Amino acid sequence: DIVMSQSPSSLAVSAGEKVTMNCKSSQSLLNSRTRKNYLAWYQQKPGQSPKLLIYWASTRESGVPDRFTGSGSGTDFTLTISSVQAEDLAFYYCKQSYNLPTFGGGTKLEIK
Amino acid sequence: EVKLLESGGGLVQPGGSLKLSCAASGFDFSRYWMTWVRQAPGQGLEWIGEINPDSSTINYTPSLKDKFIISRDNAKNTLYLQVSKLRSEDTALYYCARSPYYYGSSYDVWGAGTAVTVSS
Amino acid sequence: MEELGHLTTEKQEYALRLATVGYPKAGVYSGLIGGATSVLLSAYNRHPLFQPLHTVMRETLFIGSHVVLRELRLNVTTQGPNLALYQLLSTALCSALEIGEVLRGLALGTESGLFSPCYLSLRFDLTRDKLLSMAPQEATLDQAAVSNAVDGFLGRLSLEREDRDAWHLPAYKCVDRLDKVLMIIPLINVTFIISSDREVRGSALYEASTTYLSSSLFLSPVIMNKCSQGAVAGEPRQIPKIQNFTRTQKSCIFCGFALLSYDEKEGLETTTYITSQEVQNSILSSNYFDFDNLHVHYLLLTTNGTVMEIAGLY
Repeated sequence: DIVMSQSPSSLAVSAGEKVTMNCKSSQSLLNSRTRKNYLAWYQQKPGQSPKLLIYWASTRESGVPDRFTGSGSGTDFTLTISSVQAEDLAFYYCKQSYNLPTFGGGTKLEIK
Repeated sequence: EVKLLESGGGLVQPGGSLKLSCAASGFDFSRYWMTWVRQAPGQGLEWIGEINPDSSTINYTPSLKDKFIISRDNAKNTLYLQVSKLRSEDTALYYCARSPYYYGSSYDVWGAGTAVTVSS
Repeated sequence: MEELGHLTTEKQEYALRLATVGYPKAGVYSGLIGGATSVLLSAYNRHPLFQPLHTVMRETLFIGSHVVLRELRLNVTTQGPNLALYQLLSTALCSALEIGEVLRGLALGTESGLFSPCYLSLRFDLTRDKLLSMAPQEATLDQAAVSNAVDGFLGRLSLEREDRDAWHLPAYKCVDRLDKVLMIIPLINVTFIISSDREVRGSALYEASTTYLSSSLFLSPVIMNKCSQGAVAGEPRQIPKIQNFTRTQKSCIFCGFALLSYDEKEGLETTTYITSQEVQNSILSSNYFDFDNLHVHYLLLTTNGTVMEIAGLY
């Protein structure tokens, strides 16, 4: 019954400004004997399957660019895109793998 | 490449069943925990369940008893999901996502999607 | 000599530097392993559990690791129990956070890479694909160094080079498929061969209730260190789950046993040894037991020759 939250819903950017988004959990997602922080950040472009950007809340997957530096631990988590461009207008979902997995709400980046 | 691909969508009458399929190539379909993840029309993602390599343990989202029956067949290199007792809110896509081992129980490769619709 | 670990830490290393400088060739006094183990067993009863080995204990354990390591290079030794007690306590000191400090130490080049108890442990399941994920999150290491830190850690943790990891156990003569052994747990009078294949000549079999990474794991006890004439034929016995259990145990239950804890998707993650009362109270009362996970299981390896699974607390 782990329920994830995300804020804000409609985050509007301009092409180049650093932006964040929070994924505040309800229960602690911290493995107590290996300190892993079970989480995963997914990006879904409009009309495509999702992609895996971050897993274990910090370890960026290969092929994902170096502008997706997400971190945070324990219950609150953030994802920081360094310099956004027109090739990042997509939703962003956070998952948790502690209990039975539950995706977050979803924040989308609307270019101005 | 990897190229997970599902099939078996369309328009179904409400109050029945359907056996969606998955199809993999390019990698070993055994020794991999495969899962199922569905969307909604223009809404957030939802999780359904997963199944280990030798089909010994199967998890599910909190739901009814036999709403979902996930069962893989390693010989055909396919993965089947069987949604039973279709309500009027089950129109979705359905993704066949592979979850590797030393990842954070996250989903590496995602399939295409099969539009399920339930109406008149 | 046997009560060497009850001295001051200043006079613990000084009595272990005098052993190596006064007995340089192995075999003339093999009873020095009773001193090198009791320094380890007295550093394990007061160590905060699952934490990385700090820089004061890592200097003391490196001094008294050379007297053990002079004796694994031989073939016949008098100290059989005291040598295998050093291996199990080093397995208990090599947890998932412990290897996270070594792969930092080999990458930067600091003094965490000279010695670690993982180099003498009986953890055979450590592969290249796992150790690339056990890198620490805080030390932001680039990918060229964490590939060299795993390659250096796996070179010292070799299985065949200079006979340093195994073949001195009497229970190592039992197992036929040496490639599919995950971990060996030498308790008192029982030695559990935890493997991923049924071809282990033991006394009984225990197939776990769920799967491991690829194939399910089997725990074959070897009671009183004696193989069988053949592998056990038939069904494998089930691990009885324990649903009801009390957390505040006043007496010394569990002391002597083992409490290995594996994970289905990430492999085995923590082996612990319950030596005395201070280690048993530091397991039950802390946040070790976490049943809100989905894929983590806790096995209790009894010295009677049976396995139990902890699956609930009040």
